[PDB]
Amino acid sequence: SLDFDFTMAFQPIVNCRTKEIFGYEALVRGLNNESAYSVISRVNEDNRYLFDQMCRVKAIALAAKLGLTSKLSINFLPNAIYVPERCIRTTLEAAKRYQFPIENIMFEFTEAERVEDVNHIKRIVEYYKSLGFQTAIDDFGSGYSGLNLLADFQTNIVKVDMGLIRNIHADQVRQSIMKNCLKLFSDLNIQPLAEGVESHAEFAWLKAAGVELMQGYYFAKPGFESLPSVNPEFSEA
Amino acid sequence: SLDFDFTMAFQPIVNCRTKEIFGYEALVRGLNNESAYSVISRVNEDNRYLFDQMCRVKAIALAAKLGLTSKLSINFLPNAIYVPERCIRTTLEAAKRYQFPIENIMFEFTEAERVEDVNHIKRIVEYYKSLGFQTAIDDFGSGYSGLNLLADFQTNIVKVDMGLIRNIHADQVRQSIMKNCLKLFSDLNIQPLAEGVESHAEFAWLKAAGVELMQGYYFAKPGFESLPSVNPEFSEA
Ligand SMILES: O=c1nc[nH]c2c1ncn2[C@@H]1O[C@H]2COP(=O)(O)O[C@@H]3[C@H](O)[C@H](n4cnc5c(=O)nc[nH]c54)O[C@@H]3COP(=O)(O)O[C@@H]2[C@@H]1O
Ligand SMILES: O=c1nc[nH]c2c1ncn2[C@@H]1O[C@H]2COP(=O)(O)O[C@@H]3[C@H](O)[C@H](n4cnc5c(=O)nc[nH]c54)O[C@@H]3COP(=O)(O)O[C@@H]2[C@@H]1O
Ligand SMILES: [Ca+2]
Ligand SMILES: [Ca+2]
Ligand SMILES: [Ca+2]
Ligand SMILES: [Ca+2]
Repeated sequence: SLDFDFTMAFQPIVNCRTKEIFGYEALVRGLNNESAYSVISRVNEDNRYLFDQMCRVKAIALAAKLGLTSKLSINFLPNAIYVPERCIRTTLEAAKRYQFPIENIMFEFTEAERVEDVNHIKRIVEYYKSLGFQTAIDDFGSGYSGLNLLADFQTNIVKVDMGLIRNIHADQVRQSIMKNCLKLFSDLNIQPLAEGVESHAEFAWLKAAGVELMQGYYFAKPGFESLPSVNPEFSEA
Repeated sequence: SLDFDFTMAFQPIVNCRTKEIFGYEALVRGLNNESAYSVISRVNEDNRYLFDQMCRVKAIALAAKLGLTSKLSINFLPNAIYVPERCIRTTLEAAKRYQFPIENIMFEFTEAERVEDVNHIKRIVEYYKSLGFQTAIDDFGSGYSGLNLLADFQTNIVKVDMGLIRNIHADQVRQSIMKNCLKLFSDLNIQPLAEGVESHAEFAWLKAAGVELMQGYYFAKPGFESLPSVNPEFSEA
């Protein structure tokens, strides 16, 4: 091992149908709640492996210590894809010691560099799948993560990038994109998740369109080393 | 200025509904028909502007020389910096001197790098549209160019990346992507173009799916300094 230290924040994912917590996304934070990028910008090429392992262990240990009983979603470091199909060992043992079933752990994948890897990320997604992990395509529709990923493999979940959601209630173009992507997701039996929801107007539009899993400041900011509670305003029913 | 020289190849775009030629895409070649990548890899940052200009004029002058009477589609260099809206003068002047109507010239845009200065490509696209040029999103559904582009601006055409077309007659995931993307394109009144069509089987499925404009080796490989004719096999089927 370790060169610098950091901890985790947690942001709830809500099932807007049932009003229950689907899970929490783990997000790296500095020890004084500094930004994730501030932490990751300290990550270089010799850091990729060890930082990735600390990330998984810190999130799992803190989720366990906090008593999380729903799912834990961890960001997969995108350039940690050096084909080491046994470096998942550190993860499985971390889950064992913390009595956290692998099936309650979801890994979020993003393409970060255009170099039509697919098979490279696909080998990982299907391998993680074979171990019992849940998987998600993250930032779908943010330029990098796109249809090319969905053509060669399908995850349990697709997190729609928040740029596509912003002000969707007033944006007929964004409205058409989402409707046809939801029909696509349903055709591929993939569960959608609307990310970055900021206002009642977005949430209300996303919910009528059929999105159940949602995430964003409207429900709760991330909580430093905590499991935030959810705004009761949406859950009025 | 320039340091090296090059010329153009041309590949027909067919409208399978009208069975007519839509136009040709210009594709860079070495002076002895070397590959586009071999030529383009010679471009650095002090080359970008002048090479981008040389490309446009050579395509317009040679299409004129060859007697091209349909549309001319020119690849917009993805790293064509923050060029002001007055470097378009060279383009307009070449079109005029060669009596090539501006409305018969289409520019193809790809995202490449930096995912969030999509407001910049929007300014360029809307500026070119205002002058009368046709515009297209190239490589749609591959690594870089995706839904984020369609969310903030709409071009005349979207060229669906050939990775999504390959084997589409037998690939239910790809069939699902295209089906839902065609309905999206139609909602945005965007004309789709299926790129890289290689077999009768692919062409037949895309055509039954409603695609009119297509491009690929099935119809004709690019012609060095020439305008290829198109395989009569599609004009029957
Ligand atoms: O309503 C909202 N309106 C606006 N913004 C909202 C709303 N709701 C949430 N957000 C925000 O969405 C981001 C998290 O989602 P994302 O994964 O797409 O972004 C990246 C990526 O994950 C990476 N990263 C982070 N941690 C790790 C890690 O442990 N291992 C590997 N990579 C890691 O750096 C993240 C950006 O840093 P963050 O600031 O920490 O988080 C933001 C913030 O919470
Ligand atoms: O059925 C098929 N099966 C298989 N392959 C098929 C089929 N049909 C077509 N092809 C191929 O598809 C590509 C053309 O389209 P694309 O734009 O996506 O490709 C890039 C890019 O645009 C850029 N480039 C090229 N010229 C310029 C330029 O003037 N200014 C700026 N950038 C320029 O380098 C191009 C690659 O060079 P190429 O090898 O010549 O072209 C290929 C080839 O012909
Ligand atoms: Ca994420
Ligand atoms: Ca995300
Ligand atoms: Ca092109
Ligand atoms: Ca292309």
